Amino acid sequence: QKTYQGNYGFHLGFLQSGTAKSVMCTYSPPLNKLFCQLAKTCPVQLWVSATPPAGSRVRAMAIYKKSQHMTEVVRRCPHHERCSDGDGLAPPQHLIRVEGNLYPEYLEDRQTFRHSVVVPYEPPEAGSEYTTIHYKYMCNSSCMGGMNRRPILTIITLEDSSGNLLGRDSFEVRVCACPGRDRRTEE
Ligand SMILES: [Zn+2]
Repeated sequence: QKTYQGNYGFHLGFLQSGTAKSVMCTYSPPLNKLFCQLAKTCPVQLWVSATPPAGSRVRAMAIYKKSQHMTEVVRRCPHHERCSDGDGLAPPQHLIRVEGNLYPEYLEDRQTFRHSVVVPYEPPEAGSEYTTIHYKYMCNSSCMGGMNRRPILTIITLEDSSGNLLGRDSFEVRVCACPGRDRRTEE
C-alpha cells in the first residue's frame, strides 16, 4: 500500500531496537516490518511537517498483505475472541487495541465491516517532535481461525474531523513468540 504524506507531511517512525532473543517489540527498517509479542505494547511515532487542523483523528486498521487475502476482514481467532481479556473498551473481536489513551473509538465499517481503532490526533509534548500512540495486537500471526500465518499490514491514517483522508502510512506486522529471532531471519 502506497504512503500518502499529504499536505501535512504525515509519516510514521519507530524506536530503534535490536534483535536480541528477549526483545518484546522490534521494528525492521529494511523490511518496514514490526515484530512483536502477543498483546505487548508497541509505541508508534506520528510525524508531521505542519500541524493538522483541530479535531483531526488517527485511525489504525489491519489488512492482509497478500492480494488473494486482502478482501478478508482481519479479525481475532475464535479462541482469542472468547478468552475474556477485554479492557472494557475494545470489542473482543478486534485485533488492534490502543493503550494509554482515554478516548479510543473502536469502529466497524458499515459497508466493509472492517475493524479499526481511532484516537484523537494530539501534537507532540513539550520539546518533542513526534506524537506517540501505543498499539497492541491481540492475536498471533499463526492463530488458526484468525490470521493463520498470513502477513498483515497495519494502515495508519491521519483524518480530519469529517473523516477525510489527510495522510497515510503503513507497516507490515508479525505477531510472534520471539520477535528478535524472526526479525533477524527475515532480514
Ligand atoms: Zn488468536
